[PDB]
Parts: sequence; structure tokens; C-alpha cells
Amino acid sequence: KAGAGFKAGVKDYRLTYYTPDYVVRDTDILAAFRMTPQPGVPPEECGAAVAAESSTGTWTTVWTDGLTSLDRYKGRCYDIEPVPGEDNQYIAYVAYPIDLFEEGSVTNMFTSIVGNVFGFKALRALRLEDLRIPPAYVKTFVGPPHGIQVERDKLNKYGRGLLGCTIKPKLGLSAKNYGRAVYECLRGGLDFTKDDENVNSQPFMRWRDRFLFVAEAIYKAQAETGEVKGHYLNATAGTCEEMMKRAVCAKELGVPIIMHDYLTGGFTANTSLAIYCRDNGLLLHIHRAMHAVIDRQRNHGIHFRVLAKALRMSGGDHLHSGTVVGKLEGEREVTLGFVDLMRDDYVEKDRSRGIYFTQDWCSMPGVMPVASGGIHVWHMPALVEIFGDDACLQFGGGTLGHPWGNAPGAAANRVALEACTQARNEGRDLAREGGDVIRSACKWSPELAAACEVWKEIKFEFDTIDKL
Amino acid sequence: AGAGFKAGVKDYRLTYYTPDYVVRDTDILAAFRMTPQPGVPPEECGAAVAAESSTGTWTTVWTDGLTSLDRYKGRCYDIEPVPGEDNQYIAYVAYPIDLFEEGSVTNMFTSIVGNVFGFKALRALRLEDLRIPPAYVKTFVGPPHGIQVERDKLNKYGRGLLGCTIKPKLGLSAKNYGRAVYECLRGGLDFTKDDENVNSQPFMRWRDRFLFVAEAIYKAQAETGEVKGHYLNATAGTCEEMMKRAVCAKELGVPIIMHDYLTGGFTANTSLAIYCRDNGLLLHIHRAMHAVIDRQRNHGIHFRVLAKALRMSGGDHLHSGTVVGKLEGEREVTLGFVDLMRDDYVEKDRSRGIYFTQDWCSMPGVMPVASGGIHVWHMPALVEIFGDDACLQFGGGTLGHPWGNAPGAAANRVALEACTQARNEGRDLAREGGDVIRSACKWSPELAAACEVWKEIKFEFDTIDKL
Amino acid sequence: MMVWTPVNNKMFETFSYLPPLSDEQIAAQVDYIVANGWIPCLEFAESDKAYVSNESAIRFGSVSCLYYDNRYWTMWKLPMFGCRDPMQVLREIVACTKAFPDAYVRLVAFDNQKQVQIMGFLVQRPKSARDWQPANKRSV
Amino acid sequence: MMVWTPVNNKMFETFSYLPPLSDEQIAAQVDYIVANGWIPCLEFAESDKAYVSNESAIRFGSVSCLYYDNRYWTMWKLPMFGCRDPMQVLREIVACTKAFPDAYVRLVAFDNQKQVQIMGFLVQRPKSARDWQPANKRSV
Ligand SMILES: O=C(O)[C@@](O)(COP(=O)(O)O)[C@H](O)[C@H](O)COP(=O)(O)O
Ligand SMILES: O=C(O)[C@@](O)(COP(=O)(O)O)[C@H](O)[C@H](O)COP(=O)(O)O
Ligand SMILES: [Mg+2]
Ligand SMILES: [Mg+2]
Repeated sequence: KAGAGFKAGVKDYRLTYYTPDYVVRDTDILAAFRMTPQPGVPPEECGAAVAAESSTGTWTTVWTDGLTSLDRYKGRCYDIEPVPGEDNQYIAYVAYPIDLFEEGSVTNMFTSIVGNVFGFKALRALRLEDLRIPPAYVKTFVGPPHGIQVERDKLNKYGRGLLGCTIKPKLGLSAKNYGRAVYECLRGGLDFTKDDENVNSQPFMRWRDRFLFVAEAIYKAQAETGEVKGHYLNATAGTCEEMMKRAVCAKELGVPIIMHDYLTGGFTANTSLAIYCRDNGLLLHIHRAMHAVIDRQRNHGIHFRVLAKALRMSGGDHLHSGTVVGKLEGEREVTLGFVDLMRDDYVEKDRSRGIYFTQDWCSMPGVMPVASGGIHVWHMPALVEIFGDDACLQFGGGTLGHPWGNAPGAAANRVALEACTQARNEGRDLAREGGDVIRSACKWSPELAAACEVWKEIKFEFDTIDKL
Repeated sequence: AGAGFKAGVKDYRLTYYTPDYVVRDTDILAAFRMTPQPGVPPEECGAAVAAESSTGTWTTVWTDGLTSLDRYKGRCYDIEPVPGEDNQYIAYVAYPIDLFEEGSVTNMFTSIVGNVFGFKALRALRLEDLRIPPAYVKTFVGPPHGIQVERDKLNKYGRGLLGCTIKPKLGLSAKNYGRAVYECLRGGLDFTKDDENVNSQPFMRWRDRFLFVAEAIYKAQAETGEVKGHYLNATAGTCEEMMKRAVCAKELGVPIIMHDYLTGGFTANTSLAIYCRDNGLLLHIHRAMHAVIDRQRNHGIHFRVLAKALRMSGGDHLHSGTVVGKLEGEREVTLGFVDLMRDDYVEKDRSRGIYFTQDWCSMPGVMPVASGGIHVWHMPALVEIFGDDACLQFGGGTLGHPWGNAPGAAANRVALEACTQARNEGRDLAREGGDVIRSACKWSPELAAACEVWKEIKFEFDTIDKL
Repeated sequence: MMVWTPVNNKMFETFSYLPPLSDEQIAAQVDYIVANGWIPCLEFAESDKAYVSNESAIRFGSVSCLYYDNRYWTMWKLPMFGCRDPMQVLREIVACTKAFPDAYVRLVAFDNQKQVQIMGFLVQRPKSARDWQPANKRSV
Repeated sequence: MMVWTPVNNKMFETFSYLPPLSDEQIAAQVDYIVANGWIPCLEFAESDKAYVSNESAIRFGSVSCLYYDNRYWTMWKLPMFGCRDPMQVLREIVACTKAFPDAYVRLVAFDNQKQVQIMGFLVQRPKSARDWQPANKRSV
């Protein structure tokens, strides 16, 4: 007699949570953790602790497990692989049953998978490298308001990357001066301009004043050029009530696009905003402010690819992807990898690009990657070669830094982009002939020539921290 | 003529490094542990951080001339060397109050930690502390109630509060949840709570849980004669769902709800804190995801900053770590940020990681919550570390008791009161802790049983988050 | 395993889970209050007003959150502001309990800096009370 | 400093900021279409319907976001499904421009996998148009 019963006390997590013979189900959410155990702690126990404390278990045995089926709900570390070149680093794979997650809530998914495990004394460092979001869970999300194809169709823009630009100085400009700068930028050839991520509503410029003046600038530049124009008006705010008041104002003004800092504003607020944008036809540009606080280091945190998948799920028409060649870090291979994860419907596992799991988006709209930060005309060939047409390239300083002003600065970037696009379409190799394409364009474009002169020797080349 | 527009790049230090600047009492101050790339002077790196977190970009823009950079620019006014490191520095930056949106933690973070952590010019960056001036503190509603008001509403004084996270984390039905809650509360615990990841799932939908928990709360309260509560989780995928859950709690007349402020987000959290203030609900804040940001010494944001941010956004409780439990929490650092979340005025004290003197200008204090891998033998140390103004939670430490939840709760309540009594009598908990507990075991079978099960359990590892 | 009885096992907050406090243990708590400069005060209540209730909520809309009747008790005289003598407190405990022999009586202390009660425990329970258990009968 | 003129400087999206495309450059863009297996198609519109406008918004409530008239142009025959001969595309450009000599005409190509237009540029503008500037007069 007497089957398995309740026995009070502590036992190793691995006895219940390390299951190397488990066969993952196609509806399971999978996680790849770069784990660094404390000395003396078995990798198996470390991985098991991670799986346990991010799913169903705690530090000691509880009798309540008997009322339900732990086999059905427990998270499982089903595989542990040593990291090459690392003596104390391992990739622990954990499978989570789909029942553990609230439908359509990125907030809930993160709460479980990265909620408490990163602070366990038993480990010295932990980094979430990737997540396999199964189609069954992907379908529970509304997803992006529109997506790449729909965005292009609403803007009526095709055949080249889109061009953006962050107004500068970051802070300090009045509402009218903002609109003035915006108008001059847009009329020169840029498709968009935008509020800097930290421009919300402040003493030097209240938001509604900015929204109104920007609307005038948008419509003036559009009437003047004959091309649809937009400016991402920032809805990021201290409370959801304020965030919505800003989105509502944009709706009432008839403008095309707004923006939101999804990480500093938060997933709960972002999902609500994305849903509002879907229901009111507003394009939603997402700024990844604060992401580097979490995704810069190779040994601890969450890799950006996971933060990108999370945003795609929460909702966003645009998402900054880095530039590779700009002022902010972004290793090429890693970048090409999460760009595919952001835009494509199906991405197969590819470790050479940090893609730990094959990702099936099951028709969820693709997100437009936005390359922005410290880039100028000479970077155009590389940018087009790296991203292709489906991306928005932004030049803030690269536009308002032009010696002749915003309009000429805008024209120089638009010319560089079209010159490179034309060259590629003609079969020219941008990786090798880029410089010649730009120099040729300079002969008939004094605007571009002036830009090329000012930034010719400017490059950003440093040792990469976020290496595979 | 005078100063004109000159296109082109120039060092950030020429505009953003001001070593003689005298900080104003309304400036927001930041202390950055900065690790520059080789070849990049510390002052230039510090200047870049100040510039790209305030008003400047990578090249000269003519628009600076339309406004006054002297008035708006962030300033790196001091660079301090780090002992034991020859490539790590503490860079101090002053931000004029005009740069921030009133009452918005989201905006404050967007500027100070928005883009600078990803710059190629630096190898690592960590925000260690922030000096929030009274003038900016006053723009926030702050916590719904605060320590004093919370105690007055619960009518509980003279001892730390006792909580408990229901387990297993996920997998329990709504009725079984209420079953475990009633048994926990009736044994002496003041609170129980939804695990941080318990929101609404197939195995248990939120409204079903809220209802059964309400029955459990009221049954336990009637049985014991002491006010009871259970933090019902309002954390959701959208603000609409979050509010629906807060509204249900209001309608059921229950005392408290909880929110995972980092995974849910500051925007959502602030809205909820405001709702709780206007509706009389206590708000427990869980810090899920904080270690992803605050664990490493070289990069990220220290928890003390995340705590100040929460106090501003609003929260009646906030987990503070246990020091002695399963999760990391260095003693000195912890004592430091506990004061920062509870007190009105905290003097600079680098020995505790306090880089700036902080004046909260009467904003309510936040109740620290020590939770995670703790049991009865830890009681002496917990009471000695936190004092009465804290909530000590025992999840596995209650539902892991050999006789069940009620006896488990009784053991913790007994251990807490025995230690509280001892301290008040003048006994030194640090030295006599064990004796106090052993004495209580003589007349408390519940405590004795708990003591026997976890006697050999301790969590002692090398600390990663060191000063 | 012993079973925690749910019948006639009412508690009274701080220290009610320890064995009944002795005069010495009570005096020790009083020394603690005076030594820390806190303000001692006595409060009392008849049996029907001893434990929290919801009676008044019948007049409420949806605003019962954290509202309970019987949290407030009746003040005995006034708070002992400026008291630096534990003996004066013990004297009042005697006076109060003698005046209201059939009422519940609790000793509290106030901190005027944080402006909140910093201590409290029962010092008298009516003899007729049958809703509580002695330390050894709390579990069966 | 040269000033970008705001007067009669209308543009036409992709490639409108480059010098006018020569027949050779146009043919190259067509080869690009065929080489990638995309679907060629011509579209045209009279001057009055060449640029986006807001006329229909007069019938709207607060829902004009991303709605503009004149984005849709008129289809010349049908998309050239299965076209693998650039000469074929060039012949339709000649036929279309011949049939509508005073209309705006643009060449586009569709991708049926992503189901979206993947390229496009203007191939004809009425000779009567006076709202645009030659490359060397876009700035003064
Ligand atoms: O604040 C800034 O620096 C920017 O406006 C760019 O300005 P410039 O165009 O003048 O450089 C962008 O927000 C960054 O590109 C964000 O970084 P990322 O794209 O990496 O998220
Ligand atoms: O999920 C858990 O592990 C807990 O419910 C504790 O369970 P036990 O009581 O069974 O340990 C708490 O959320 C942690 O205390 C959070 O960590 P911290 O307080 O550091 O934020
Ligand atoms: Mg920016
Ligand atoms: Mg928990």
C-alpha cells in the first residue's frame, strides 16, 4: 500500500525539473538560457532551478502539488549544452506548457520566464538568448496594428527604404520651433520625422502644442511635395490615461503615425496602445529606449532578439533594429538574424546568427526595422545592402547637421538612397561599388556633395560587446 | 561675428563636460558606473552619456541656436575613479528639472537610461543612483497609502506583517487556491498572495480566483478576529484587463491587490496606483524581472534606483530581498535601499551604496517585503535586519510545513512574535536568535515541527552585486 | 500532526500567539515604550465592540474596501504625553481594568514622529469570554 | 548655401530625386523586374487625380487617419502575369502612353508572395505640367 505522498523538506530541483528525456510538444514555449552556475552547483541543478522557479516550483516541497498534476504544468529543463570557449557557461533549454501563459499577454510570459530566476544566489549570471513562440500561442495575440505590407499600402510608398529623422536638439525646443524643423525636414524628401524618444510633454514644450504645429508642418510638406508625409508624435506618458489622450488627439488631427517607447512605457500600456491603433488606423512606431540596459552584455540579461519577438507580439508597426555601422552597437550577423525574426513569417534555426529556435510566426504581420543613430550619407550603400527595401533609415543629426539646413539635408539623404537603390536594381554590388555610386551622385547633387564633404571621415568602429 | 553654426562633428566634452558646474537643488542627478572603450577618455565618455541622455546628438545641429543649451543640456560635472578598477569610473550627470515630464517615471527613465547604454564608445554602463529633488518629487501622486496609513487601515501595530505566496506557482484551480489561502490565513498570517505569474490562465481564470479568495479572506478574518488580506494580481496584458481586475477587487470589498510593475510597466503601474488611491485599495508591488537589470555590478541599473522609481510611480509594498534567502541581496546595500524606500530623508552613505542624499519631501514610505526561500530559523535575522516596518513572506515556508498551511502559518507567526518580544525585552537577536526560537519550540509544537524540517537549510553564496 | 482549531480560537494581534503575557513580560514591554520615548495609552471596549465587523457597510455603495467597524476602541483618559515613568503606566492599567472589569482592554503606544501606533497588545479579556483557547488547546 | 525651392517642385516617389531616367536606365529597371520574377503593370491618371488629396474626408467623422484620395490610379489592361520578356513591358509603355498622351503614367511591379507592390516610378507626365522642376533647378 501507500503510493507517493507528501514529504516535507528540501530536495534538489533537478529531481523534478531536469528531464533530459522529455520530448518537446509543438505548443510548448521554449527558452534558451545562457547560464553561469556558482562554483559547486551542478549545471543540471542550476538549469532545474531556473525551470522550476519560472514555472511551478519553490525552494521546499509543498503538499499542494498533490491536488494538481505537476507533470502537466511543470517547466522542464530538457537539455544542457556547454558553451564553446566557456568553462563555466552553458545553454540550458527549458520547455513551458502553453497552459502556463495568459493568452495575448507578453507581460505574463516575461513574468514567468524572466521573473525571479535571474536573482538566484545559486547562479552568477543568466541571459535569455531566445524563445520559441509556438503558433498556438502566437495566435492569441492581436499583434502589430498593420505590418509592413499594410503600411506601404496606406502610405502608397514602394521600391525603396523609407527615410526618417529625429528632430534635434533632443530636448529644449518650443512647439513651434519643432514644427518649423519638421516642415523643413519633410519638404526636402524625408518620408518621416519624429519626436525624440524622451520628448513627451515638458515645460519647454507641452505635447498638445507640439501635436498641432506638427500637423501643420506635415500637411504643408505633403501639399508641397505631393508625397504622403508623417511625423511620429510621441504618445509615451506617465499614465495610460495621458497616453490615450495623446493617441486620441493624433486621431482627431487625421495624422498618420504616432510612436511609443515600449520598454519604458511598458508592455501592458503598449499592447493597449497597439490595439487602439489597430482600431483607429494609426501607424505605430516603436522606440526601444532602455533596451541596452538589458541586452548589451553577453553574460547577463535578455538578448534583443527576444525583446524584438516580444514587441512583435505586443504590437508595433516599426521597431528600431540598430544600424550596424552607426554610433550604437549592433553586430552584423546578430542583427541580420533578428531583422529576419522581425519581418519574416518563418525563420529557421541558425546559430551563426544567434537564432536558437526555428520561429513560425503563423502569418502575424511583419515589423518594419528602423536603422537609426549616428549614420550619414556615406553609410547609405551599407544600409541598403544590409536591410534591403523593407526598412526605415533615420538621419537626425544626419539631416539637421547639414551645412545648408534641414531641407537640403533631407534631399541629400533622399538622393543617396535613390542613387543606391537604382544602382542595386541595375545589378551593381553596393558592398564594393557603394563609394562610387555616392561620388557619381555628387556630380549632379550639390546637396549630397555638401553632406559628403562634412562627414567623409566619420566612422564608428569599436570592439563589439554583444558577440555570439 | 558671434557664435555661429558650424556643421560637423566635435567632441562631446567641449559642450557636455563641465567639471566646475555647481549643481542646483532642483537638478536631477545621476551616478553612472562607466566603462569606456580603450582610447576613449573618461571625460569624453562621460560627456557622451550626458549629451545623448539630454540634448545632443553625434554631429552639430543648427537648431541649438534657437534655444539655450546652457539652460537645457545635461552636464557631466564629475568623474570619480573606482577603487580596484583602472577602467571603471563613476560619472556624475546633472539634468535640469525642465527636461522631465511631471509625474512620469517613464519619461525620467527614457532620458537617463534610454539610449546611452548601447553606445559603441563604451563597453559597460550601470546607473547606480539618482538624486530626485523635492521639486520633482512633488510632481508625483506617489504611493496610494504608505506604511502609516496601511497599518491604520489594517489596525496592525507592534510587529512585522506576515505574508505567503501560494504554491505551486501555477497549476492550481481557483477553488484550491482559495482553499490554500483560507488555511494559510486562519493560522496567523496577515496576508497570502497570487504568485507574480498568476494572472489569468486556462487552469484558473482570474475572476474565479478573486471570488474564492474573497470567501477565504472573509472566513479566515471571522475565525481569527484579525483583519486579513490576499494580494489579488491585477497584472495583465492590457490596461483594460488590468483595470477590470482592480474594479472586481473594489466591488468585492477586499483590502489589497498586487501588480508586477516592471513586466507590466511604469505607465500601467502609475495608472493603477492612482486608481488605488481614489478607491482605497492597498497596492502590493512585485519586482519581477528586476534581476535581469540589477544583478551585475558592471552593467544595468541598481535596484535602489528601481526602488526610488517605484516609490515615485506608486506602491504600498515593494519586495526588498531577504539577504539570507534563496535570492541575492547583500546586507549593506539592502539596508541602504530599505531606508531609501521607507524614510523621508536619507543621508549620502557610500558604505551602503547611497551616492546622493535623498529628500522625499513627505512622500509616503513604501513597506519593504522580504520574501524568498526563508523559514523559521531566519526569523531572528529578518527582524533584526528590517525591524517592524516590513512584511516577511513565507510561501514554501508555510505550505511546506509537515502539518499543513494553518500549522505552518502558526509556526511563522509564533517565531515572529517570539523574536519581536525578545528584541523589545533588550535581547540581541544577532547573538541570541537561536535561543529565542528554541525556547518558543518548547511550548509551540507547530514551531518545533517547522524547526526540525528546515534546521539544516541555509543559502550562502558568493555575492555578485557588491559595492 | 496536530490540527489548528477553527472553533473559539479568536486572537488579538501582536503577542496573542505567544503564551499569555506575564506581569513581568508586560512590564518589559512598558519599559521598551518609555525607553524609546513613545506615548503610552490605554483603550477599552465592551464585548460586542471588540472584534472588527461590517455592520455599517449596509449604508455603503461600492466603497467598503478597508473599512471595518470596531477598529476604534474607547480611550481611557488621555495618551500619557511626556511619560518617563513605567510605574505610572502600570498604575493606569490597574485603574482602567478596575473601572471596566468586564471590558476588553489593550495597551498601545504612539510615535509622534512617524505619527502612528508603534505597539499594542491585549491586557484584559472579560472573564465571561469563551471565544478563545489557552496556548495548549490551540491545536488538537 | 543653396535653397530647396518650395514652388512648383512636386515629386513622384521612388527615383523622382534622381536625374530623369534615360530609356536605357528604364530598360534596366524592367530587367530587374523580370529577373526577380515580379509582375509588371502600368497605371495612369489624369492631372487632376495625380496627387493625393482630402476631398472625400468631407463625408467623414473622425476617421481620416491614413485615408487619402488619388492613391489608386487606373490600371492599364491587366498586370502582366507570367511576363518574362522585358520587351513586352516596354511595348505596353508605348501603347499606354500613346492611348493617354496627356496622362500621368507609372510602371509598377507586384510580388504575390508578400502580396505588395515591390517597385515603381513615373514613366510619363503630361507636357502641360508646370508644377515640377528639372534636376538643376530644385535648389536656388
Ligand atoms: O536619440 C537618438 O540618438 C536618435 O534619435 C538618433 O539620433 P541621430 O539620428 O541624430 O543619431 C535615436 O533615438 C536612436 O537611433 C535610438 O537608438 P537605436 O536605434 O539603437 O534604438
Ligand atoms: O516566486 C517566488 O519565489 C516567491 O513567491 C517566493 O516563494 P517562497 O516564499 O516559496 O520562496 C516570491 O515572488 C519571491 O520572493 C520574489 O523574489 P524577491 O522577493 O527577491 O523579488
Ligand atoms: Mg532618439
Ligand atoms: Mg512569486
